[PDB]
Amino acid sequence: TIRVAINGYGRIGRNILRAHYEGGKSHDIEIVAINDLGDPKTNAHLTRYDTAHGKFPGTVSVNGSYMVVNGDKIRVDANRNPAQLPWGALKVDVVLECTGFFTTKEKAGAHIKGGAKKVIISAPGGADVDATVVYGVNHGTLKSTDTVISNASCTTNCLAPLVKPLNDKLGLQDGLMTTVHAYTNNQVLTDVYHEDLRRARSATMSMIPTKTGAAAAVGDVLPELDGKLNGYAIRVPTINVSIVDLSFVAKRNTTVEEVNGILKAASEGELKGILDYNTEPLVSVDYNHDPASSTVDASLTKVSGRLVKVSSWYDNEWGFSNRMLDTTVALMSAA
Amino acid sequence: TIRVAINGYGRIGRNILRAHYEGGKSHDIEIVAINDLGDPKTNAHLTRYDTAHGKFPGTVSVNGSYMVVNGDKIRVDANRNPAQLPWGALKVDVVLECTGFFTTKEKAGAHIKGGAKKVIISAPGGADVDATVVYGVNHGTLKSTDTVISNASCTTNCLAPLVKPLNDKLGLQDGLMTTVHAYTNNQVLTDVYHEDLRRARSATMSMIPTKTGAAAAVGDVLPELDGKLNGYAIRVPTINVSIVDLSFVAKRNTTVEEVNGILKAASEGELKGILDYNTEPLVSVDYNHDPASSTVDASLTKVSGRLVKVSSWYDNEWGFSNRMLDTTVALMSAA
Amino acid sequence: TIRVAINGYGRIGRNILRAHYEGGKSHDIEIVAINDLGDPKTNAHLTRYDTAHGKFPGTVSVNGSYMVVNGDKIRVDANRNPAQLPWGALKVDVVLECTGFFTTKEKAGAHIKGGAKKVIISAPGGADVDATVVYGVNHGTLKSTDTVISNASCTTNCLAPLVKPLNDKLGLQDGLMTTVHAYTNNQVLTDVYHEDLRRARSATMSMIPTKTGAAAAVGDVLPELDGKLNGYAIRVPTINVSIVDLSFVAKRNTTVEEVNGILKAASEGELKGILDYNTEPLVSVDYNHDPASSTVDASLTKVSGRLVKVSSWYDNEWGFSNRMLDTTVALMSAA
Amino acid sequence: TIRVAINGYGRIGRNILRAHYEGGKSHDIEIVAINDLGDPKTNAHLTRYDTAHGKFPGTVSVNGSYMVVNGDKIRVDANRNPAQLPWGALKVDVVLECTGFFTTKEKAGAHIKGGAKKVIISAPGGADVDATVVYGVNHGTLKSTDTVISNASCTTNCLAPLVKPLNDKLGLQDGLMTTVHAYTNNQVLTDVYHEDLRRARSATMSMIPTKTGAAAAVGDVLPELDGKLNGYAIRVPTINVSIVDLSFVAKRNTTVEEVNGILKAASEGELKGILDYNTEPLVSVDYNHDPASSTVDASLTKVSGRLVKVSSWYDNEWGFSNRMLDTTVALMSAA
Ligand SMILES: [K+]
Ligand SMILES: [K+]
Ligand SMILES: [K+]
Ligand SMILES: [K+]
Repeated sequence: TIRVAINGYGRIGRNILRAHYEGGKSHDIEIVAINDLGDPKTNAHLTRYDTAHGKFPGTVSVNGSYMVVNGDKIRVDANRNPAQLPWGALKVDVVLECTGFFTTKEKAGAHIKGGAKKVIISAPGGADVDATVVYGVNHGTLKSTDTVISNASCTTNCLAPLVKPLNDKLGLQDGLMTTVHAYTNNQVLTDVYHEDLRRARSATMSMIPTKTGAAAAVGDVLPELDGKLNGYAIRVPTINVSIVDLSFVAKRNTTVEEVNGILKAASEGELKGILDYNTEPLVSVDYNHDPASSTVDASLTKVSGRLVKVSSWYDNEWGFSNRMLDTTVALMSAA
Repeated sequence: TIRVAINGYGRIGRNILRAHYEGGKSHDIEIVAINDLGDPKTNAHLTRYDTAHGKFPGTVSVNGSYMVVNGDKIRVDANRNPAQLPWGALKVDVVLECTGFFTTKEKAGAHIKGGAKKVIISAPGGADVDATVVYGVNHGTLKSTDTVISNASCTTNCLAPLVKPLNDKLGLQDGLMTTVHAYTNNQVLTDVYHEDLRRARSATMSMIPTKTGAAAAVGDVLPELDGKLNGYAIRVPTINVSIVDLSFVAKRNTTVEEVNGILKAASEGELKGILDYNTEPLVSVDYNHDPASSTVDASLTKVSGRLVKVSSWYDNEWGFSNRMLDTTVALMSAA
Repeated sequence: TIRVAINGYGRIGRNILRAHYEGGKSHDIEIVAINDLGDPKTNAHLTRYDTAHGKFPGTVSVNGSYMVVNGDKIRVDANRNPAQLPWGALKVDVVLECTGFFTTKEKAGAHIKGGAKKVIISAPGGADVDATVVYGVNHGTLKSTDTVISNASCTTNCLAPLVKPLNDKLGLQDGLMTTVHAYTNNQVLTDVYHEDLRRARSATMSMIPTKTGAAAAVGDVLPELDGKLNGYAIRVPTINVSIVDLSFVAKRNTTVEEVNGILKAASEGELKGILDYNTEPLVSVDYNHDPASSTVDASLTKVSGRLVKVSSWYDNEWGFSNRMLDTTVALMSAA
Repeated sequence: TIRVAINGYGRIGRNILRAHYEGGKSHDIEIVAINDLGDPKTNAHLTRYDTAHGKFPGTVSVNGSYMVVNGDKIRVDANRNPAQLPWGALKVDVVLECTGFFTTKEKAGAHIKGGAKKVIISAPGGADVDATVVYGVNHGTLKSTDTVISNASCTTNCLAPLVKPLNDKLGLQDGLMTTVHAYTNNQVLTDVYHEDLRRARSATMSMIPTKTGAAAAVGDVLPELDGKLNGYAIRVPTINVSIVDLSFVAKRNTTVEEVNGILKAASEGELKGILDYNTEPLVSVDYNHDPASSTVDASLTKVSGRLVKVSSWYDNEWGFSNRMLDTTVALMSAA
């Protein structure tokens, strides 16, 4: 069994915990501790009830210094400095680092002082991390000696599984992405100070362009495409679920039928359970609580010369939460 | 002075009337009559007050068989058959056909039997129309012999002013558009029967892919690009304002600086007052009630090899409304 | 077993069918036929997928002249005239009349000429109906001779279970209700002609006062309160779930503790399964897909002298849907 | 001239500045300084453009240590501790305290150490404040010796002008209020930690009950009604504009016509420019940017016995912003 602790019990941390229990604990992982500065009773209530993901089907109680989930006792801690946390005493294998304040190997190193063996950052990492992984695409690069890695971003986890089979079988010369994306808690209800002058504007009333590193990051996970992809995001008024719209130049002449056929074979083979393929006339809400990293909408595929457009749906919370569990097992199983 | 009547006083007709009066009657036009089947007191109320476009800054009174706007008496009629309308007796030069029921020349010709000289359809027309016009791009195609024309669509009026200068000064091999678009009254509040199984789903809770012919229609306006463009729409939860996202393959090597430079020059020259150019960090609500057909957002332009992305904002109601007035003048001035 | 047909397969009809199957067919009822003018493949699609109520957990197939739900074959018809429908040949006991076009006994009686035994209208009925029922409150008024009845409205089914115990155990002199209510498809996305000048305005951007007869209608269900209640609705930007806010004058001195105690006792006794009682800090989305007619929010109760405020949550679609099944059984069991 | 400084240039502070300039500087006030910790260029941009209130009609520049509005140079400061601000050197008469961190006379006293003469808190104050004022209702209580006062809340400023003429002419025994209220930046986009377990829930998807002190606070401004009013708020998915729904027991028998007549005479007399009276079929958006404290919607008035319901619209940002200017003049003019 792999012993995990969660640092930061915000949305990402809660959704990782719910994905573990709702899926019947199918990974050989036990969550043994959570560190968060909030009231444990408040954090238990937000585990039981959610707007986007509905009611948790199991049981949650607070009992002394523990939160008890489906009978499992999870130790609740509250310290700002990971060097002071009892990770060694609790025999923690992997800390899932979910606060956003420890995104370099230098900073995530504090968990190592606390006594944990390894760390997975739930976000893009600095240049000093040991690896950046999209599960299903490059988790094979991991080594038993890696100690701090990044699980990339929600958007990179949708785009990379799309790009890999297309580059392998057809060839991608250049590509430009737009992600039409749900709002997040980094945004605002009504206009107020923000570091990003566009995100300072009401998220509920507008389409809001914003930067994304996801297209450039595909170069970290597929080095053969470094520098060949770029793009941006448009934040729109929905609570959850997003879509990648990828336009690319193919290395040879092709058709809608060939492009869709490549993606379909990949969803049934090397990328089964990560990349899905759909032909039904669905809308974004139908993908809420869908655990896939990427689902191709086959009806939207277009080809004009060597210019191709493909589109893929993703639950930007739930896909990524499930992959954090997969990457945990891969990291601890690496030779 | 050109005497104008409006057939159909829904959102399109009311917005044309409001654009005429709010802009200070800048066009040498008088609106002399409106035909509509609804209660004139309800239609006056919806002229005074709107959610998207706010309160009309002038005055509106009902007085017998007239609606009086800023002192001008406008005759109100109610007849389903255009051949029976008194266009001849009221000396109507141009009918703006806004009902959606008369979109071919064979059907719209009924207005001419009623006594009008010319008809402009506020939508894409049938294969039998005399012309399809995007004002600023191809209004010079118009002839004094033309009697029934189309003003194209809101999306075609955003896209064609972008592609004209880019094709002229650089060259377009192939292109694919996504328009991220505000919902309209063809959609639904909560799921219910619809001819389109995606538009049958709540407009307020999802991103909803749907077809549009606007990219292909650029071929009617710019014959040199016929067959080289295609695209689709994604409907999202906003009440008004949309964005065109165009990905295209250039005919030679280029840069972000050159692409933006071509667009800025066109905005200051031949397309002044139709294509605008913006470098500020704005969001969709800032373009509400902006009368431009197309505003390039210069900060969003990307280039990867010969693959280029350009993005342009449009008020999908107000830009089109103002162009209907411009096209009226062009039709009556044509040699 | 009671054989049931549904006339009108809009949101009301689909939600009745879904309540029957999702609850495990708890009522001794079989749905044998549906009459509707729309394409059966579209109606099957909208059964499988909904925005407000999510994905149907079972299976739906179209197969000739049948829609097959969890293996049960349901005959699909399409005829505007109920007298021409084969209710006699299919041995239909009760027709649930859900089109909105047959709300008097004189009109709904056409189903009986078609061969059905009984009709229940899914809305307030005309002055000629045999009864108006809020299940749990007055279903004991029903007689074996009754043939066409009304199930009242969604709002009346929330209000009447509150006022019955309060009048019985304390006494109500006078009362005034505001229901703060989710939008419906009678409203609009952006302003356009409507018979009601307030509902002509965008539902997504405003609070919109509108009339309702639901408070006065309590007099049909509880004759002792006839003339003592009135009220109105405020429509707000949510897709589903509403709240009744009732202010009333008690017939004697009282306290918050006594008022809440009366309601809690009723929820555990005579109104069990119809009126619920909640003390948790929840919000409207938590009551989506809750089948209760009325849930008292105990934390909100206020008393100032003899003036009392009580507030109650209701899923305006799902509570009513489940009550239609309860009322079907009561009608066929009446002595 | 009264010399004013603004402490906190959030929404309340910006809207006070805009109300001064947009109204043509009709009060004899000059804004001489702003203290805020943000980038002055960002704060200037948010003065030029707003989602709810649209574009500022004037000019705004940043020039060294000043923000220049319509030609007026306003000194920009940035210090957390008001004791260290140069209010004395700048000869400040009144600080408009808009941060939410100085809501007691004890804390607001730091501005007095800085050298300012007086302070008005833009919010409910602690028990130690010299006065709590609703302009038009009780500004007559102010004395030349008062140094720290409260302008009450947005909701108290709507409710008090409603209650005063009704209590004066008819008599109010007891009253209970519900305010159906726009969301604010204290709330969240998607569920996240909050001190209030209901405000921790997405503001865009739900009706959210929450506490309000506004009804009890009417007792501070009209001591004859202390203890006779109570109520709560329901936050709903709109960006701005709210409504007070007041239910009360009148001291004698009355009618709809009498109640409306009392309110109409008050809007034309003692409360002119503070309480307005409307008979048109309007919705919340039509009241955006309306400077009144309270506008009675006469069509909504109901009477059942001695039980009365009256409803009043308020722009919860703009009404209050304009009253802050009125209260400033009253405070400095007091004998
Ligand atoms: K934020
Ligand atoms: K529709
Ligand atoms: K409608
Ligand atoms: K907040």
